[PDB]
Amino acid sequence: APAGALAAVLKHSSTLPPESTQVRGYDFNRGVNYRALLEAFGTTGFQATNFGRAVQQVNAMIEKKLEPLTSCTIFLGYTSNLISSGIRETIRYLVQHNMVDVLVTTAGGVEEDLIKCLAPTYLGEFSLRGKELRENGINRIGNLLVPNENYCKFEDWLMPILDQMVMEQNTEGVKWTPSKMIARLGKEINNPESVYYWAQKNHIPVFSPALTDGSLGDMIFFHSYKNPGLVLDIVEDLRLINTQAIFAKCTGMIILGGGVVKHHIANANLMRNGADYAVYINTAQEFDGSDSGARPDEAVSWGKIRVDAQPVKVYADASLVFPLLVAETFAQKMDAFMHEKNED
Amino acid sequence: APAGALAAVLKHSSTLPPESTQVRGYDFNRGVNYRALLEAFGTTGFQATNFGRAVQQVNAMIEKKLEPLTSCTIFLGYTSNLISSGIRETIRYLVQHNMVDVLVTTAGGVEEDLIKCLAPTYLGEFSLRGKELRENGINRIGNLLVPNENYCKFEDWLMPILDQMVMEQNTEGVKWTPSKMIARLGKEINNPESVYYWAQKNHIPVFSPALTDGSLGDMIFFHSYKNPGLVLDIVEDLRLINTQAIFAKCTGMIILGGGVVKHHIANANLMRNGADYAVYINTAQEFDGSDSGARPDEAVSWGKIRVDAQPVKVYADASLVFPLLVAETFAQKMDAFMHEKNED
Amino acid sequence: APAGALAAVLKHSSTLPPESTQVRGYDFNRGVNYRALLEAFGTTGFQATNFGRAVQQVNAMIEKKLEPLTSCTIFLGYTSNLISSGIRETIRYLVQHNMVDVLVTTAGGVEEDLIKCLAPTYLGEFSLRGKELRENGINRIGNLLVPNENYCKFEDWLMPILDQMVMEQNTEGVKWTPSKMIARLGKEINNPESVYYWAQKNHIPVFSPALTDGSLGDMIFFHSYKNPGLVLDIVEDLRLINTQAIFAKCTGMIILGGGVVKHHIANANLMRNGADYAVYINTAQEFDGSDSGARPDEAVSWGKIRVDAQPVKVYADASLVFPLLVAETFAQKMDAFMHEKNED
Amino acid sequence: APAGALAAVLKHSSTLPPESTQVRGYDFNRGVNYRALLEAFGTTGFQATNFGRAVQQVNAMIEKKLEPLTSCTIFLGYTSNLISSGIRETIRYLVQHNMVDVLVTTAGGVEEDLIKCLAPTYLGEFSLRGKELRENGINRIGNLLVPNENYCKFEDWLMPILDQMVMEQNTEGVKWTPSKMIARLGKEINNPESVYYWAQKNHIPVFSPALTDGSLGDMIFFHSYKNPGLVLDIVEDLRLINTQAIFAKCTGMIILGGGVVKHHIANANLMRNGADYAVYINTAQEFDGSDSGARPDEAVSWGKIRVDAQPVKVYADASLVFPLLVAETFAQKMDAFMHEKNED
Ligand SMILES: NC(=O)c1ccc[n+]([C@@H]2O[C@H](COP(=O)([O-])OP(=O)(O)OC[C@H]3O[C@@H](n4cnc5c(N)ncnc54)[C@H](O)[C@@H]3O)[C@@H](O)[C@H]2O)c1
Ligand SMILES: NC(=O)c1ccc[n+]([C@@H]2O[C@H](COP(=O)([O-])OP(=O)(O)OC[C@H]3O[C@@H](n4cnc5c(N)ncnc54)[C@H](O)[C@@H]3O)[C@@H](O)[C@H]2O)c1
Ligand SMILES: NC(=O)c1ccc[n+]([C@@H]2O[C@H](COP(=O)([O-])OP(=O)(O)OC[C@H]3O[C@@H](n4cnc5c(N)ncnc54)[C@H](O)[C@@H]3O)[C@@H](O)[C@H]2O)c1
Ligand SMILES: NC(=O)c1ccc[n+]([C@@H]2O[C@H](COP(=O)([O-])OP(=O)(O)OC[C@H]3O[C@@H](n4cnc5c(N)ncnc54)[C@H](O)[C@@H]3O)[C@@H](O)[C@H]2O)c1
Repeated sequence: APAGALAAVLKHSSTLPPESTQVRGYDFNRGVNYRALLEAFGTTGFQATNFGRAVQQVNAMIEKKLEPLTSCTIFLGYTSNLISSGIRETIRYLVQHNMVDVLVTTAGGVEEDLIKCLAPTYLGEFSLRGKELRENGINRIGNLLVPNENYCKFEDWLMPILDQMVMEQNTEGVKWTPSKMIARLGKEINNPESVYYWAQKNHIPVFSPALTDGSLGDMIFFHSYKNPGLVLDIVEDLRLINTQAIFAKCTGMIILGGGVVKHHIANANLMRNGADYAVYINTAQEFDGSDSGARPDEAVSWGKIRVDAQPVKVYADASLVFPLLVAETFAQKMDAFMHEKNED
Repeated sequence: APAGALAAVLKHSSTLPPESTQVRGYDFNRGVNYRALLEAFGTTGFQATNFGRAVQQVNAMIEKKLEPLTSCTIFLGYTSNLISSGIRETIRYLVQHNMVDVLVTTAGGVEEDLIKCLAPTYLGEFSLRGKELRENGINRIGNLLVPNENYCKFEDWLMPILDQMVMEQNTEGVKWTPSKMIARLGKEINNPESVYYWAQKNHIPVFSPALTDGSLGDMIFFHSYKNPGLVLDIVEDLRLINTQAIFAKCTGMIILGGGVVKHHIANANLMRNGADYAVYINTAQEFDGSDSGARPDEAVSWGKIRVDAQPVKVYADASLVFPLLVAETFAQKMDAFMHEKNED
Repeated sequence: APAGALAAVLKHSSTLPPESTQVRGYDFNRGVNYRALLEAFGTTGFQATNFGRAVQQVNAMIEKKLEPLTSCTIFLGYTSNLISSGIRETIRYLVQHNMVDVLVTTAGGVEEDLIKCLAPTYLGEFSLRGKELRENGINRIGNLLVPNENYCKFEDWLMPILDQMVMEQNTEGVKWTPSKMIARLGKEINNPESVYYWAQKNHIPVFSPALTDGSLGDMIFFHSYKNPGLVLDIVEDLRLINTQAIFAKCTGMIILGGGVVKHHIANANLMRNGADYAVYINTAQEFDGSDSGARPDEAVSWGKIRVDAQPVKVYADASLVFPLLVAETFAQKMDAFMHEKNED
Repeated sequence: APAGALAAVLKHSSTLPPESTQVRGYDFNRGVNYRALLEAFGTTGFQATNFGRAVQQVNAMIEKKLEPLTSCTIFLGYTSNLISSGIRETIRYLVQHNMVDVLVTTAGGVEEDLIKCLAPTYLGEFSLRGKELRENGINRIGNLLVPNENYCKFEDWLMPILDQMVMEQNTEGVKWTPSKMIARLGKEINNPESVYYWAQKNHIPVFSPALTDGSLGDMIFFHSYKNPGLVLDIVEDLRLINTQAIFAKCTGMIILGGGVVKHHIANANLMRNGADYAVYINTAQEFDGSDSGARPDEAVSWGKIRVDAQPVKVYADASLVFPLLVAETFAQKMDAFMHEKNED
């Protein structure tokens, strides 16, 4: 056998350092111990390991937070479609129990939470044809379906509130911004199944710079014809979110998906020289030079994440991962949260 | 041989209809005929075919447009990172020659165009480490590098303009919105290498609902301390873009990337019951239920694209595809555009 | 407000049919009921729903199978890297308990199972640099590390077996094929942590057409110098796998990843006019025209999946999903499997 | 304005080194200079830059090669679907002009080249439904269509050759392997539109370890019933490809797609301690720990690519990129290749 070929393939190696963790997956011969099965992800490799790490990093934020400012200001960001999904329940739970501090989502993430209190979203298929669906008035979101009548009901619900908002603006001197509007819609919906009803109740601000990009915008638009004048200033909202990071004793970022939501939270944290913790769960890739697909390490170069931080990105659809992440972090600490509220 | 196995594999088929196009790639034995090579993409299959179709659909918008309203209002949308890239040149060219009608980009897409007139962006590597880059003040965007001193120069340039903007607001009664601001920055830069200098010159509105999500926002934020009061209303901008679609004789959508940009243009077109043409070039996928990754057919179900339209999505990085698309469409019709301006 | 704009956005819709399932996510207010949490995935949307469906379809195969042929011949296919990961444990479990009938993996999927009995694989990072790793003799697989000394130990272990294999070929008249070789390596390893030790014990054939593409191949190659003559015929293996599908009373396909593995199983099932069940968990996409990324519906057009079947593809990294899928299917039916073996 | 916020955002940076290349895209004001437009990709950023680099690295292999061994042994690997596409023409061109040295493709990549000489492949749509297509006997490959009658014609063509192959094996003592078989099919087809007709003519070996995974396999399978005995040994083929790398004065790897093809070529090059050049064009991603999606740097850690080499991966669909890459490399050097053949 050729010497050079042998030497290249049979290259010797020393042993790995003692601290080295072995790849080992869950052993079903033990039966189904879910907690152990979930912890086993950490040593399974690839994204499972990243999920194992995410759990560890979210638990660090929490522990830190449990040490009105708190010991750690957690920013929760999520894309609109995630509110279209069942993750709406997951998010509402965190908000309901005051487990997070700031929320940021896109227009869809706001409106669809309120509309779900008016009518449901249904399961459909990615393959459903647009033409046939349009002829029936059915809007498709992935493999989900939103009957257009939901938006017609949304209008009936929203319009009178918009009458009042423009009224307050012009007589009571109210300066509306996306966050202020969202807090108002949340109080109006007055439904415990709503994320914004709880955010409003627990004084958790919700930022959404492009609140006009969706149904709410459609309604504001049509309403402006009979009632012009409504102003939504995004500048004051910039101030609000930014000072939230600046005056934080410590920060953690939990971001599902990318886009404006991901960037907005990271930019707020740049104001304090970087977030202390960061866990992302998104499907975007770096190859196209996009922000959405950028690895956390890129954020480090900008100063958005502390150089000493240990950000974690799980490359996966958050509809499958977020509830598992919550099961092993926030849901395990319920009693701990209640404790700080003097309820346990 | 088993009868059932044979029947299943050797299933007979009739011939395909006459109109059937054969898969055939460019034959280099002809030498390098670029135009023929590019047209050959249409019969190459996969995304090449989609590129072939995109060329056909963009040429349809144009031809239609060449029949102040025009015969076809073209909406050009692109993500921020694409302005970070060399596609800035491509986009400026279209805008400079009044080849498109409405532009929509995110905060980064605005600011980075102006900053590139102050200092350049450099080539780097995706692999460059955040820590080391941060210690040197270098911001990483994909495999591109933006020295932080660019932003320090941006501040020096921008601040005095912001002084004037708040001044005009409070004495001249100016109501600022993202589009109005962008048009002003474009006039101020006063540089032919700028996309917004030309947009401003050719009266092409630029919408960006979340203009606060970036450096401009950073600057507005800091500036608000010495000079509070600046208001950026996104509502009037909703009206402007929406009526652009509503009063269009016909519309075409050319969108690079996804996010707010993609959704905002499609929602404006919903106002007229759908765009007549739509060509997208983005890397997003549908599996996660995201808007960005949604196939054009999903837009059809919403009414954003006409049922009779023939939208085309090229799954590719637009930095590699957009200049080819422009070479075969807009760039081939230069004389035709000049003609309508009475210059040829 | 413009009539046409209103009509387009406020389009009425009838209600969805009664059979319509509402999107609803798990409610953590119930505490952490893992089983309920996992079932809730079905109504969460996007890939979670696809996971919910996958569970249903894998449970259908099983139930059917529990009605030497069995009532349903299950083909389990997986890529090499999945054996590098902790999914090696998951796969061994299924094989150990005779829960599946045919296995198909690539060269890496075979060799790395045996080597893990000689030395472990470690956790590393995707970011680890090739140069530095090579200078230390460490091979990188994703965020996993395989010290090259593992392969040096592999050689010491394998060589004497190869001496015997060529010997048997030439004196005992043995006709070697990948499956026969794999069964032999499995008996030789004689370790209960091995997938192939169990496959061999439970008479579960393992197909791997390109068994030469890896370390085993490296070793066969070097060994052929001192001992030429070894022949690995892939034709007889084609016959074996094909008749497995042809003479099956019913078939189900569980495929993790794509490539040869995915195609080989689907082609075997074409021999019986299609698989009755098919569940895939892979990250590939259709846009590039690849087999790996092809949706199950494409397989239907070929006759690889029955038109009446209900294939399910979960777009996700199987290291995170496969153990959950096993927890809710095979692991829930342990007693049922033991029953058919007259052990419960 | 908060001092800490200012300092974090307005962090100063020194200038980048002189050797720093500025991001600048093609300027269409110059008109359409295709060559310049293509070179401009190098400074456009993201994958365009990677394409610019790919061109540079493929031109380096060539130049080196132009200095029966040659000064650089180029391995060309491509997935099956790429032969289904128009890239079949591109590949045949390189092979026809003896521009590459070794080819490696999967079963589909072999058979579909031959079948295209019997009947064409057509353009279809990714959206075409499997059921309806199956009822008509039409096989779908991405947005391409292969009427099943093509395979029925394939059988008529192939069978008599298989009769002869088994005959030669048993009387003439021929030891068949995938490469030997492919060379024979190539001579039999006797058509200049065929990749394998030319490979056979120019003595360019074609490796395909899993040649049984497709139609050829289907035919071998059925044929084995009337004529059993055919043996396809993959071991000798391992030797052939491996020594090709071992005895090369220098090597370059051009790989389209991933899977067995990509790994097989890289493993052959490990035998000489690594390839000197490597250019990949594939859509796979690293997150799932797959080989296909592994960055070239991972190959460096294994010793498959020389530490001093400069591998390049273009993240894109090769149907759109490969013809451009060929236009700027091989096609520009036609006269140079003819020269070494004493024809110019
Ligand atoms: N339901 C909807 O999708 C909906 C409804 C109304 C309006 N809109 C508008 O669309 C625009 C764009 O939407 P967006 O900014 O929320 O993001 P998006 O939906 O466009 O997604 C941005 C990125 O987030 C990631 N992502 C999405 N879903 C994910 C998931 N399930 N798991 C992991 N990663 C995921 C993807 O990588 C994607 O590239 C917004 O302005 C929004 O208001 C969307
Ligand atoms: N240069 C930057 O990336 C930059 C700079 C400053 C601020 N920001 C902010 O980041 C936020 C998100 O950025 P965004 O909304 O512009 O989008 P994004 O960069 O987050 O990308 C959204 C989607 O567009 C697609 N995409 C991106 N590049 C593409 C390309 N090269 N070719 C084809 N498809 C492509 C991807 O699929 C991605 O999922 C914005 O609010 C923005 O202002 C970004
Ligand atoms: N550990 C290794 O990666 C390894 C080791 C030795 C040899 N090899 C060789 O590499 C060649 C290619 O490997 P392969 O055919 O096994 O496939 P691959 O690893 O190249 O992957 C093929 C496709 O499977 C999918 N996939 C991979 N991991 C997945 C996961 N974690 N979850 C969901 N989907 C996933 C991806 O979509 C990918 O496009 C083979 O011939 C093999 O023997 C690989
Ligand atoms: N036409 C076909 O697809 C076809 C036909 C018959 C048999 N098969 C069989 O399918 C099995 C798998 O096919 P394969 O190994 O050739 O690979 P594949 O088609 O499964 O693809 C493997 C990886 O290559 C990449 N890839 C594919 N097309 C690409 C492109 N257009 N541009 C850039 N990257 C691309 C993808 O990332 C994919 O993950 C093989 O054994 C093969 O014989 C395929």
